[PDB]
Amino acid sequence: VTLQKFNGLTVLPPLLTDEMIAQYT
Amino acid sequence: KNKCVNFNFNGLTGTGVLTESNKKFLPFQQFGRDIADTTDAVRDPQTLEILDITPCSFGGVSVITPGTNTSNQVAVLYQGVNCTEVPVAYSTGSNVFQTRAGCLIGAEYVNNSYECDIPIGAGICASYQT
Amino acid sequence: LDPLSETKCTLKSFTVEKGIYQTSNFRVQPTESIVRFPNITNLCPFGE
Amino acid sequence: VSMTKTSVDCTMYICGDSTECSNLLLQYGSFCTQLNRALTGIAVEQDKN
Amino acid sequence: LCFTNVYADSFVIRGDEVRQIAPGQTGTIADYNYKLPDDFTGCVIAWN
Amino acid sequence: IANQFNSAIGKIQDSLSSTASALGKLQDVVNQNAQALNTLVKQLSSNFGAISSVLNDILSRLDKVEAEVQIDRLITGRLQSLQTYVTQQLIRAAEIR
Amino acid sequence: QCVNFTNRTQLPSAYTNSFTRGVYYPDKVFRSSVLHSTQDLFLPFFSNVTWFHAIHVSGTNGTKRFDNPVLPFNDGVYFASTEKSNIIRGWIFGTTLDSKTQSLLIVNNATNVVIKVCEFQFCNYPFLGVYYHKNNKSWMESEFRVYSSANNCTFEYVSQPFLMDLEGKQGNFKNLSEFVFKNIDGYFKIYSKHTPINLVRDLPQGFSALEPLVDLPIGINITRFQTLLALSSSGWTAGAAAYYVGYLQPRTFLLKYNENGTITDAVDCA
Ligand SMILES: *[C@@H]1O[C@H](CO)[C@@H](O[C@@H]2O[C@H](CO)[C@@H](O)[C@H](O)[C@H]2NC(C)=O)[C@H](O)[C@H]1NC(C)=O
Ligand SMILES: *[C@@H]1O[C@H](CO)[C@@H](O[C@@H]2O[C@H](CO)[C@@H](O)[C@H](O)[C@H]2NC(C)=O)[C@H](O)[C@H]1NC(C)=O
Ligand SMILES: *[C@@H]1O[C@H](CO)[C@@H](O[C@@H]2O[C@H](CO)[C@@H](O)[C@H](O)[C@H]2NC(C)=O)[C@H](O)[C@H]1NC(C)=O
Ligand SMILES: *[C@@H]1O[C@H](CO)[C@@H](O[C@@H]2O[C@H](CO)[C@@H](O)[C@H](O)[C@H]2NC(C)=O)[C@H](O)[C@H]1NC(C)=O
Ligand SMILES: *[C@@H]1O[C@H](CO)[C@@H](O[C@@H]2O[C@H](CO)[C@@H](O)[C@H](O)[C@H]2NC(C)=O)[C@H](O)[C@H]1NC(C)=O
Ligand SMILES: *[C@@H]1O[C@H](CO)[C@@H](O)[C@H](O)[C@H]1NC(C)=O
Ligand SMILES: *[C@@H]1O[C@H](CO)[C@@H](O)[C@H](O)[C@H]1NC(C)=O
Ligand SMILES: *[C@@H]1O[C@H](CO)[C@@H](O)[C@H](O)[C@H]1NC(C)=O
Ligand SMILES: *[C@@H]1O[C@H](CO)[C@@H](O)[C@H](O)[C@H]1NC(C)=O
Ligand SMILES: *[C@@H]1O[C@H](CO)[C@@H](O)[C@H](O)[C@H]1NC(C)=O
Ligand SMILES: *[C@@H]1O[C@H](CO)[C@@H](O)[C@H](O)[C@H]1NC(C)=O
Repeated sequence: VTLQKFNGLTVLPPLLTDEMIAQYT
Repeated sequence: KNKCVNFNFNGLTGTGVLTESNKKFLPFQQFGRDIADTTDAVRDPQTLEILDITPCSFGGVSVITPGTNTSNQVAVLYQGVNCTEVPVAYSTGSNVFQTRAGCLIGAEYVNNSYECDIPIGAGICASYQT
Repeated sequence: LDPLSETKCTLKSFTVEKGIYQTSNFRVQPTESIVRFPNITNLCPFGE
Repeated sequence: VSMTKTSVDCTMYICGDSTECSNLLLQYGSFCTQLNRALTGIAVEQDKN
Repeated sequence: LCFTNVYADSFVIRGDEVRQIAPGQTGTIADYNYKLPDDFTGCVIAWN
Repeated sequence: IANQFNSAIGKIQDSLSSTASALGKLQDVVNQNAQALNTLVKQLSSNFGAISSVLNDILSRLDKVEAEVQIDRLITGRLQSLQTYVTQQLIRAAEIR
Repeated sequence: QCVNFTNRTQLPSAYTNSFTRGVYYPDKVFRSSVLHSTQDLFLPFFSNVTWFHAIHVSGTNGTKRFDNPVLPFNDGVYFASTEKSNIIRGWIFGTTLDSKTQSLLIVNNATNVVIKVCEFQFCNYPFLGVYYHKNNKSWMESEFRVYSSANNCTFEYVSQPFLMDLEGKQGNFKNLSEFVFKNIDGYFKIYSKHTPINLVRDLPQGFSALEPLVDLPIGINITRFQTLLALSSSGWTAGAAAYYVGYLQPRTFLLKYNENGTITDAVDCA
């Protein structure tokens, strides 16, 4: 999987980091 | 340079931080355009150098609260804001902690992992305790 | 008055439950104005 | 499972750095909040999923 | 229709200046000696 | 049974290097959320029948009356652009749900 | 200094494909490693541009056939010359071209560019001409037969001076020059290029963009145009050059900008 600021558009972080998802996995 | 300002360049009115670009423009060009077709850089018409334009730092303000049925004490998150920019505005600090989510103010960072209570984001949560 | 009042006003309630609640966005204010234009060169011939 | 959380300053998007555009935007009232409640509703759910 | 408070502003001007008396305008009259509000409510009455 | 299992998991690694379409569902979700933000940004460039898209081109040359006419098209068009993006993102959120 | 020649030098005109020539930077804006869709007056890809060739006088002692005709100018023009010896030295543009109203003169004399907008009474072949090597070991302009009058000049410009010469050699046909001319809402615009080549016959197949060179607020109706060829009332010698003309059209183009923000490739959406 291969993956705006000044227009008021903002990307919020997920609650579980990709480390926490590695832990649950 | 390196300050948030209301600019005008040859009639290009706008607002943001100005900065010295590494981008080279060929001699006939005067504005720099991002993929979005939005302006992102400009040439200085007096000392012909290319300048990056960057937004004046901004973000949501979220208030983290226990119930009013519990307390008046609250914490504030400035979402995606770097702590070094909130002194401009609680800018006394005394309790300030910087995270992937932005700058959190009025909350005490504690190494002890508890169960999540109020979700802040980026692995962080908050709660009301002794 | 304070961030707590700002949430009471955002929620239109004198008591606010537990949680995290959004309020009006923070934004660094423009410190000064700046104007950049070409060097003034060819004046109209008023000496004539 | 999820998608990117997105949140928007409806004022900065419509009217960035203009008080005039802000005062004209007030003529439409609560629509900016209605949008932000909806994008917040999406964004919160992405954690739940 | 009925009104809460009412005023007559009375004055003499040049026939050409009547335009500057409209709301949201500019020129030496509008700028420096008689301004109407943007939310102005009333009637402008003018005659030679 | 173990040798088949061990060989099969090897084929998962080999396959995921090989095919570009494999993760296609996830990539299509990223591509749609990205396309919609870039679409929403590009709508800022549209005139909506105003004399300019740039707010201060309208304000700098006009009075409070003619500016209100012109700016009220841009407010109409841009609010219609957000109500579009948020409708798409709500509908798209139900697919992700 | 305004006398013409009797014989009607008007004669031929050929057809060829402008394959992917006449692309130009549409706006003064940097974009990089990115593709952009734009609509403007562009020269259509593979379109039938006209070749004003100069046929070799196999039978005869000099330039009998030697035309510079009035051509229409609608949506703006793409013009290109294959030209050793600096033969193409300007253009006339406007409506009537007879002093009944205004017109534009563009000239590159041996010393500077000049651009001027007046009710010119243009000579029936407007041109320039030179004295060559004449004891000084220098080249010096002397002939300037372009108009008998220039009554009302509402715009005038001359560049800072330069010393024009032809110097340095390779024997094959060596230089492609290209110009785009547009008139937009009272502003005339010139975009141009020069690039090295080695080719015998046709408009070189390949790709380069034209840079904007100059913009002028002239306001006039350009309906039509003419060029200007170069060398005291009759008898003269002319050197060899040939040129191509096409008319732009309003067409959507997709442009590739490389990392350096230079137009590297293009696609015509039609
Ligand atoms: C505008 O004018 C100034 C001259 O007054 C130019 O800046 C000078 O640049 C030279 C050459 O590097 C320096 O030695 C001088 O110290 C500069 N002068 C000043 C007052 O700073 C400037 O380049 C001109 N603008 C343009 C577009 O050329
Ligand atoms: C907030 O901004 C500051 C700069 O104002 C960042 O501090 C820099 O961090 C890098 C990486 O550690 C260092 O190389 C620089 O020397 C630091 N700059 C200064 C002036 O100290 C800081 O990393 C930023 N924090 C966040 C969370 O974005
Ligand atoms: C070019 O000019 C020459 C001379 O002016 C023309 O030749 C003359 O043509 C007329 C009509 O045929 C004869 O009466 C003359 O005797 C010719 N001159 C001589 C001395 O032979 C020629 O016809 C012109 N050609 C064109 C295409 O205009
Ligand atoms: C090229 O054209 C220019 C423009 O007409 C000529 O410049 C003029 O030259 C005369 C004689 O020296 C001067 O009196 C004028 O004042 C000049 N005009 C300007 C605007 O500078 C130039 O001399 C021409 N060069 C040649 C070789 O013909
Ligand atoms: C964009 O232009 C630059 C400058 O011409 C190119 O960078 C040059 O590349 C050569 C070959 O490696 C080096 O010898 C030069 O020193 C480079 N210039 C600089 C200033 O570093 C670059 O290759 C061009 N990019 C493309 C895609 O054509
Ligand atoms: C809320 O706090 C008040 C005192 O401020 C108390 O009377 C009440 O019982 C509390 N209710 C709950 C639901 O905790
Ligand atoms: C928590 O541990 C970190 C190291 O991981 C240390 O820097 C910090 O001082 C500790 N905090 C407390 C309150 O002990
Ligand atoms: C160019 O168009 C003309 C019509 O003006 C036609 O007669 C000629 O055959 C065409 N040539 C080419 C190469 O398309
Ligand atoms: C040589 O140049 C001078 C001016 O520099 C000119 O007056 C003279 O006529 C020139 N001579 C020839 C033979 O061209
Ligand atoms: C243009 O020329 C005509 C005829 O000579 C004259 O009547 C008119 O005043 C001139 N206008 C200007 C601006 O020189
Ligand atoms: C150009 O043509 C239009 C249409 O006739 C006319 O209004 C305008 O005045 C003309 N300008 C010139 C300089 O010919």
